[PDB]
Amino acid sequence: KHNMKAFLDELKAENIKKFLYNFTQIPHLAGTEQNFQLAKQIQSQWKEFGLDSVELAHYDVLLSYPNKTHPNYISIINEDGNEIFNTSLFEPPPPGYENVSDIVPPFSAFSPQGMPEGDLVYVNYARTEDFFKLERDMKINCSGKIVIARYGKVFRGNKVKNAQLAGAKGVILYSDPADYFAPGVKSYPDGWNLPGGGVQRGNILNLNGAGDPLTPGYPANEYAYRRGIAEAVGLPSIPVHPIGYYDAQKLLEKMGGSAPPDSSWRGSLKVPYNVGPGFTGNFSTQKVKMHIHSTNEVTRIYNVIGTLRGAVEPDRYVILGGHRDSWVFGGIDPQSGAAVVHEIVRSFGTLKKEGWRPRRTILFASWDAEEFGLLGSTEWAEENSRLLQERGVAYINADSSIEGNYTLRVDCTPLMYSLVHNLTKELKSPDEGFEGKSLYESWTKKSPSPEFSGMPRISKLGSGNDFEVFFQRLGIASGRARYTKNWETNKFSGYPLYHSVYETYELVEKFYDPMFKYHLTVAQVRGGMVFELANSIVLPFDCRDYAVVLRKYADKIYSISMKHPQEMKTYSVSFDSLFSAVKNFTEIASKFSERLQDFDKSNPIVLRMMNDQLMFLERAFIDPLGLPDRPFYRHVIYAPSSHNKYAGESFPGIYDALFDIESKVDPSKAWGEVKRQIYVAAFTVQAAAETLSEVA
Amino acid sequence: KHNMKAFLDELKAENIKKFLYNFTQIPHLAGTEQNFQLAKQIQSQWKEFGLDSVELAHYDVLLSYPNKTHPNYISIINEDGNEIFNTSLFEPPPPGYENVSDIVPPFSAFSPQGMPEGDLVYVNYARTEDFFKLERDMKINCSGKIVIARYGKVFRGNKVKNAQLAGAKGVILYSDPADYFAPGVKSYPDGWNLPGGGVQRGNILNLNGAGDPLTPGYPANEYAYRRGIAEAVGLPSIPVHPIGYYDAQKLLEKMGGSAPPDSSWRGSLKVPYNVGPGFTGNFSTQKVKMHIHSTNEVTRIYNVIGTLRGAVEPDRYVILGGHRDSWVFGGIDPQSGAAVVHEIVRSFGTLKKEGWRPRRTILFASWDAEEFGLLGSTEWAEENSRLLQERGVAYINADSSIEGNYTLRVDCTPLMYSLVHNLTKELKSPDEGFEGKSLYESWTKKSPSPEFSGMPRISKLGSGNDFEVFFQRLGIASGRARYTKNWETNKFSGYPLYHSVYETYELVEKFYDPMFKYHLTVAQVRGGMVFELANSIVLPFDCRDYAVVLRKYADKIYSISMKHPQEMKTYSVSFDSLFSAVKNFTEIASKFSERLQDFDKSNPIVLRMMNDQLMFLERAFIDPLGLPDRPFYRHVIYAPSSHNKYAGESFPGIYDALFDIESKVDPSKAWGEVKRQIYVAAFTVQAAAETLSEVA
Ligand SMILES: *[C@@H]1O[C@H](CO)[C@@H](O[C@@H]2O[C@H](CO)[C@@H](O[C@@H]3O[C@H](CO[C@H]4O[C@H](CO)[C@@H](O)[C@H](O)[C@@H]4O)[C@@H](O)[C@H](O[C@H]4O[C@H](CO)[C@@H](O)[C@H](O)[C@@H]4O)[C@@H]3O)[C@H](O)[C@H]2NC(C)=O)[C@H](O)[C@H]1NC(C)=O
Ligand SMILES: *[C@@H]1O[C@H](CO)[C@@H](O[C@@H]2O[C@H](CO)[C@@H](O[C@@H]3O[C@H](CO[C@H]4O[C@H](CO)[C@@H](O)[C@H](O)[C@@H]4O)[C@@H](O)[C@H](O[C@H]4O[C@H](CO)[C@@H](O)[C@H](O)[C@@H]4O)[C@@H]3O)[C@H](O)[C@H]2NC(C)=O)[C@H](O)[C@H]1NC(C)=O
Ligand SMILES: *[C@@H]1O[C@H](CO)[C@@H](O[C@@H]2O[C@H](CO)[C@@H](O[C@@H]3O[C@H](CO)[C@@H](O)[C@H](O)[C@@H]3O)[C@H](O)[C@H]2NC(C)=O)[C@H](O)[C@H]1NC(C)=O
Ligand SMILES: *[C@@H]1O[C@H](CO)[C@@H](O[C@@H]2O[C@H](CO)[C@@H](O[C@@H]3O[C@H](CO)[C@@H](O)[C@H](O)[C@@H]3O)[C@H](O)[C@H]2NC(C)=O)[C@H](O)[C@H]1NC(C)=O
Ligand SMILES: *[C@@H]1O[C@H](CO[C@@H]2O[C@@H](C)[C@@H](O)[C@@H](O)[C@@H]2O)[C@@H](O[C@@H]2O[C@H](CO)[C@@H](O)[C@H](O)[C@H]2NC(C)=O)[C@H](O)[C@H]1NC(C)=O
Ligand SMILES: *[C@@H]1O[C@H](CO[C@@H]2O[C@@H](C)[C@@H](O)[C@@H](O)[C@@H]2O)[C@@H](O[C@@H]2O[C@H](CO)[C@@H](O)[C@H](O)[C@H]2NC(C)=O)[C@H](O)[C@H]1NC(C)=O
Ligand SMILES: *[C@@H]1O[C@H](CO)[C@@H](O[C@@H]2O[C@H](CO)[C@@H](O)[C@H](O)[C@H]2NC(C)=O)[C@H](O)[C@H]1NC(C)=O
Ligand SMILES: *[C@@H]1O[C@H](CO)[C@@H](O[C@@H]2O[C@H](CO)[C@@H](O)[C@H](O)[C@H]2NC(C)=O)[C@H](O)[C@H]1NC(C)=O
Ligand SMILES: *[C@@H]1O[C@H](CO)[C@@H](O)[C@H](O)[C@H]1NC(C)=O
Ligand SMILES: *[C@@H]1O[C@H](CO)[C@@H](O)[C@H](O)[C@H]1NC(C)=O
Ligand SMILES: *[C@@H]1O[C@H](CO)[C@@H](O)[C@H](O)[C@H]1NC(C)=O
Ligand SMILES: *[C@@H]1O[C@H](CO)[C@@H](O)[C@H](O)[C@H]1NC(C)=O
Ligand SMILES: *[C@@H]1O[C@H](CO)[C@@H](O)[C@H](O)[C@H]1NC(C)=O
Ligand SMILES: *[C@@H]1O[C@H](CO)[C@@H](O)[C@H](O)[C@H]1NC(C)=O
Ligand SMILES: [Ca+2]
Ligand SMILES: [Ca+2]
Ligand SMILES: [Cl-]
Ligand SMILES: [Cl-]
Ligand SMILES: [Zn+2]
Ligand SMILES: [Zn+2]
Ligand SMILES: [Zn+2]
Ligand SMILES: [Zn+2]
Repeated sequence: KHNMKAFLDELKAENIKKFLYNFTQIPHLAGTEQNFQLAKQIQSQWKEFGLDSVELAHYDVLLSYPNKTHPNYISIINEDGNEIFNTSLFEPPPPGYENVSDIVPPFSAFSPQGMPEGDLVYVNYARTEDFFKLERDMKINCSGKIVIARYGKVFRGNKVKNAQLAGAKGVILYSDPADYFAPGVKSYPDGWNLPGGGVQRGNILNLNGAGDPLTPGYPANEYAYRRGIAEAVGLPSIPVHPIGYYDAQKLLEKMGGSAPPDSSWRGSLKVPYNVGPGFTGNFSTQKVKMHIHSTNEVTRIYNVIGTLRGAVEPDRYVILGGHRDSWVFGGIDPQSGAAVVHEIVRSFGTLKKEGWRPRRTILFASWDAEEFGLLGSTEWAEENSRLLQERGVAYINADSSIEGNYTLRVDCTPLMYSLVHNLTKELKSPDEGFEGKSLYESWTKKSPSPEFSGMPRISKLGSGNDFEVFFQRLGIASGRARYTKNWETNKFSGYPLYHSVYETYELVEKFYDPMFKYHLTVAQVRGGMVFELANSIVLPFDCRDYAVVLRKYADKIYSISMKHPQEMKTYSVSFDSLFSAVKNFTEIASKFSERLQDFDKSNPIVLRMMNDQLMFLERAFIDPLGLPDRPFYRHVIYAPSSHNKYAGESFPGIYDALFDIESKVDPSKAWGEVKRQIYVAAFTVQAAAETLSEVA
Repeated sequence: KHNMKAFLDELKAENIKKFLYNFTQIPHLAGTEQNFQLAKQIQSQWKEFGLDSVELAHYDVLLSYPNKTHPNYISIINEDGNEIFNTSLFEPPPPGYENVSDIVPPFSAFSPQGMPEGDLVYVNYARTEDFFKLERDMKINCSGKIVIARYGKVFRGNKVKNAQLAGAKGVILYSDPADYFAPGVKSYPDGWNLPGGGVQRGNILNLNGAGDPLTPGYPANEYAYRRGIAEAVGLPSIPVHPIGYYDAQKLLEKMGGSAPPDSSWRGSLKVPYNVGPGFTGNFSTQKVKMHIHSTNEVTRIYNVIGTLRGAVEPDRYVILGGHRDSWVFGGIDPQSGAAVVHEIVRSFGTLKKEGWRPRRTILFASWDAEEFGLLGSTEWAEENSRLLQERGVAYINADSSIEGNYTLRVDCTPLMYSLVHNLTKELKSPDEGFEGKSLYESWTKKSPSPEFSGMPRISKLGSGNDFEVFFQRLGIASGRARYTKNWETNKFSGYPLYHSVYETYELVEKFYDPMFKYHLTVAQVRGGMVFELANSIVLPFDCRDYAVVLRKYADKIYSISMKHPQEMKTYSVSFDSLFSAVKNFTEIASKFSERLQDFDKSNPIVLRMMNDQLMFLERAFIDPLGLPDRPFYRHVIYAPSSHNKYAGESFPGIYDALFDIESKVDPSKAWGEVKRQIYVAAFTVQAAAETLSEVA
């Protein structure tokens, strides 16, 4: 039989391993020849594997690269102008790769050029609350200072925005061992820890969903009219550069001024973690000088788009997408994901060669330039937005398959919760001690839901990956799954070798998943989801799961507002409309679910009508006007946090209107905007509910 | 049989007449008790007629009314402050209505309050080009002057915007006999001409599609958070008041200053039509004083929404909508339309009682507050936008059935051209001399297409009626039809008694359509369109008709740009991408049409897929970012003219970027914006084309 079991059984750990090796021998930086060659290889193989069509979709987007003959570095300079200490020009390459060409040195993509010189201020993680502590409690002014911040906790782009708004004239990002060196584990190549010379690459844009900085709203095609650089979206205004902890220790060790305000500001290096500004007495006339010469250049990128046409509903699309471009070798990010997508395509193709087709069309994507701001996925979605919003059933992301080896991680829309629970009950656990038990059982034991006994944790989608356009701009049901580390010891900074040269095939094969069993499990989850979405007669979405979370989110936002009882009285701030909308949603969803299981099974129009109601439910949460000053974040329930792009925020319009409201000079205006956002949210919830009512 | 002929044959002239009489005995001003009572009557009758459900949908919107105890008027004052001439407080009521209560006196809805006093400047029709002539050629400065403008040629709201931007401190609008007195015809009640005491009411907003000024984007429901009056959309900043030509003659007769620049500035009164400013020597110390005391007030309005549920595709909506509110009796506007809708509902209901149902759901609407800015239709569409954009097949408007008695007028989307041609070939002409001939034949003879022999004129949709939200915001295929006057003698100002107290049942029955045969013909056109849209197995849209007009519009916009050949060279302004998109659209549409007639007839999914492609084609022309500074005009092909809301403009983004471009101080910036709009238009055309490609 051609059923899900046939699909899942065809997936092989050994194939995933072979593909990962194949994808990680040379760098595949976006916009480079080697990443174009890999695109062409993937296109050719997907055709061989049996897809109906496989095309490249190219765009010309703004990218950023160091200058090969004018390297980026940071100095400590003395009062004479002599550079007495210089940061490294490159990470020491790992064993057997010391002759590999075209390893991009560490840099912060999209940094402007400059050679600012000044006194350091240490700003912890450069979070909003870190800057509050500096400016409001400690009275330290970052204006005209070079800030040094440790990576971790939030997306690095947010750190840069925060530093820029504090008046910094440059930013130095570094990896502290407190956040990137797990105790008792050896540095690469002898274990999975970050060495002192290791450096995390990564873009520092604040795009808010825009895609290519020069073409917001429209694809960067061959006739596109581009913004000038001065009107581009999301570019930082001050130079930024990342360093390792050997070099950071040399910058931090001389710091003077105020002591750290408490132990949450101290990392693990043998330095005091003084805030500054500037150095202690003997070194007070020394300064820090950045030298950044990177350039921004419009560069061609290539997405591979494979189609497996549906037998019954070819105008309904289920999308499995993940990126191909990497900072260097991409051993985990993204090729551990891409290898999984490759094996999923191979398996689906094996069924297709035997005469099977899915009910709905499946689209497979290998995205480019994800590392430079989700550019390839977003430009393609901009080009195809009309097709996607009328025909898009679901988007399953497929970046890194592993960030640890402890248990499963799933982030998705509530519409997929039931699907994920049911699928994981039918999959085998790969975990030690759970032989013969389901993945649902091991996952639930290791990552219990904070709210329901006997259920696993599923998180909100944040951002920082290629699902963003699909979910928060277009309102297509989206999800992601991978293996992760223990949620208890999880400090929200990722794996130590993230975006480092040390992220290699050997890292994965030696230290993460030698048998490729966690990769296989992730392939079964991502592939099983795509299979069920593309083949189930009734779309596998449960609207009642949205009703439950909406009440939880309404309770949460009300509880934030209720810290200001006087103001709620003065300005007559009521959440009654939102709770009423949520109650209505709950009632209407329950009645829709009854019809979905009571409806005449033999009637395909009632079926297609009900499937369209399910499909367009996520879509109903889109507000075409967007969120305030973030026109491409249109989902009213979920947006990336304004303080941390990686984190999802619920009722973001209301949350941002309430945030730090006690510091606003015009409380009448501020609370008026809270009330406006309550109205928008209540209306949107009710409108969404009404899409599930009887249609006439 | 229950076919279209059964539906059309059930329609009766005598019923339309009875309904028109019933709807026009008392005023039905939006927000008044009498218009609520008529809503309830219509609801009750639509239920009796056989609709499945009939509900009122209410909203609380900003309306505007005169002050009953502090009347609006204009004076000529002398240097002592004595008011030596006053304009009328009311129109002399027509015979037999001199005791009717609650006739709203003439006023300009949404005028602010004020008592400005100054010198008059006569500005012709207050069009953009009239103000160019004054300011650029004649060097007359309107700053701080009261402007007097004749009604006609463009929407009065545009006149007010133009006067405000010229620095006027008030506007007086009047009806010149040149524009509202047809030679050889008697004044009401002895014919259909405007008497000297007659006055045209009407709003002077510039909403650009926003709906209720206080709640742009969201319905004005019971928990709506409203803008303050200072941030409301579209309100005029200077007082405005309308007068008749007896009173205008008294204001114009003393005008001095410059002579009119040519005969196109002279109306038909026995005055010189001097531009001013101010009066001739003997009267130079006299001034004009306005006294406006109208108030803006949030007021409840009521739409009636009737549903006839579809038998096969109940989740597909065909909407027949027209307004109910009137300025006074509404003898033509809107009740000649509403009477037709009422008879259409009755006919459909007669078929329903015999066991028939349409294939798709039909929605019938009686909109409120159309006269105050399309408020009722727009708030309802805002509430139901998610349902409408996923399920809306088409919108047929049904305001005034007659503006003359010469021939048919149709304005619609190109998608409906074929439908209209085919339907009118099957309907009888009601015209004298065409007994036994088709309506298509009489219409084609009297109103020939300017472009194709043997075809009739069909215009672009402009705005100024309730289709605006459906078409230019939401992208639902829309159309309108009525009887009109001769296109040759048509001076684009409407019928003389427009928005006057004299617009009565007797006007219609005595002078326009004594046998109600033109009303019956319009009922057959509007109803026949709704019938075909709601019942045809394949939606009756021909995408190839869009391809033809797109080429015509591309040719037109290119020819505007080519008046500036040097600048096109300097700034490398190419229309190649737009022409390429149009060519592609043409090719893809032709191939889609072949599939639509070659497709497996027995396959309902291929049918529903192809019907969805047809339905969503209009939708594909929507840009979610809107047009520049007009976020609710989202259709890229068609928007209301920035100079005249009544007129449709093609490729409006490009047109407005080119308009008066030679006067822009930064030509590089101006031509850059032309190129940006070309890119947007070419992309949108191509994207629309791609929705008609094979889906996978
Ligand atoms: C969750 O779902 C429920 C439905 O179960 C919605 O309930 C509606 O709530 C609104 C707001 O409370 C109600 O609004 C009231 O409508 C009254 C008239 O209702 C009749 O007529 C209308 C059409 O005109 C019909 O739709 C309806 O079925 C009734 O037959 C008005 O008279 C009320 O206004 C008066 O009171 C208010 C408040 O004191 C004053 O401000 C006004 O000035 C005026 O005096 C009021 O507008 C509506 O009737 C309810 N519909 C029902 C029960 O079907 C919830 O709104 C929904 N939640 C959300 C967030 O949408
Ligand atoms: C109307 O419909 C036609 C299709 O019939 C569209 O034609 C496309 O037009 C674009 C723009 O001219 C073509 O773009 C070119 O693509 C080349 C590569 O194409 C191959 O590979 C791609 C995927 O990467 C496939 O999609 C394609 O089938 C081909 O196999 C590029 O190499 C070209 O770039 C080079 O030349 C340009 C111009 O000199 C330079 O600026 C570049 O730097 C570079 O040197 C170019 O990008 C595209 O191939 C055409 N598709 C076809 C024929 O299928 C029209 O675009 C469409 N009109 C509109 C308005 O959309
Ligand atoms: C995940 O798995 C659960 C458990 O199997 C699925 O829920 C079950 O769905 C079936 C099929 O719709 C339900 O069966 C129905 O039972 C009613 C009587 O109660 C009957 O009238 C119908 O004809 C039908 O047989 C079953 O009740 C339901 N079980 C539950 C909720 O416990 C669930 O749908 C799956 N989720 C997906 C596919 O997303
Ligand atoms: C308006 O009326 C015209 C004329 O009747 C309609 O066009 C006609 O549509 C029919 C039905 O699709 C076409 O018939 C087809 O002919 C081809 C062979 O040429 C055959 O393969 C198909 O099976 C089918 O019989 C007919 O050609 C076509 N005539 C034309 C274009 O002259 C038109 O569709 C109507 N418009 C609407 C409903 O909007
Ligand atoms: C720190 O580096 C500076 C600059 O050196 C250049 O850039 C480096 C990153 C690397 O590419 C070097 O090979 C380049 O010379 C050194 O300062 C320079 O020293 C040279 C030789 O003494 C002198 O002629 C230059 O003028 C200096 N340039 C500047 C800008 O000061 C410096 O010696 C290095 N410091 C240490 C401690 O190694
Ligand atoms: C023009 O009207 C003014 C104002 O009259 C008032 O408003 C009118 C529209 C109407 O409602 C009148 O009944 C009101 O009295 C006249 O000027 C007033 O004249 C009265 C009586 O002589 C005097 O006491 C008031 O102070 C005047 N008010 C003002 C504002 O000047 C004026 O006489 C009328 N002119 C003509 C030619 O009829
Ligand atoms: C990755 O795998 C691909 C596919 O097997 C290899 O590319 C093939 O290489 C052979 C031998 O050079 C050629 O004859 C084929 O044409 C290639 N097939 C393609 C591109 O589809 C590639 O060499 C492998 N890369 C590494 C680093 O092992
Ligand atoms: C317009 O027609 C309606 C419907 O026939 C009339 O309203 C009815 O009036 C009778 C007699 O007063 C009542 O018994 C009915 O209840 C009414 N029916 C309704 C409201 O559905 C109304 O009188 C007519 N108006 C005019 C001006 O003739
Ligand atoms: C890179 O730096 C070199 C030499 O220091 C300079 O000549 C060149 O212009 C720079 N390249 C770019 C792309 O800016
Ligand atoms: C920070 O520093 C600059 C002066 O260099 C000043 O303009 C700014 O206002 C200071 N801010 C505070 C809060 O002291
Ligand atoms: C892989 O799993 C083992 C078993 O607990 C663990 O000791 C090892 O550290 C894990 N690897 C990573 C990279 O976490
Ligand atoms: C209308 O005018 C009267 C008397 O001239 C005044 O008392 C009243 O306030 C005004 N009404 C409104 C609604 O402004
Ligand atoms: C028109 O009048 C005012 C002075 O009352 C002046 O400010 C304005 O610039 C004048 N405009 C022109 C074009 O003369
Ligand atoms: C109605 O038609 C007749 C016939 O041409 C014409 O004389 C009369 O003026 C028409 N009525 C109107 C209002 O145009
Ligand atoms: Ca773009
Ligand atoms: Ca509104
Ligand atoms: Cl992922
Ligand atoms: Cl109309
Ligand atoms: Zn990645
Ligand atoms: Zn990454
Ligand atoms: Zn009207
Ligand atoms: Zn009107």
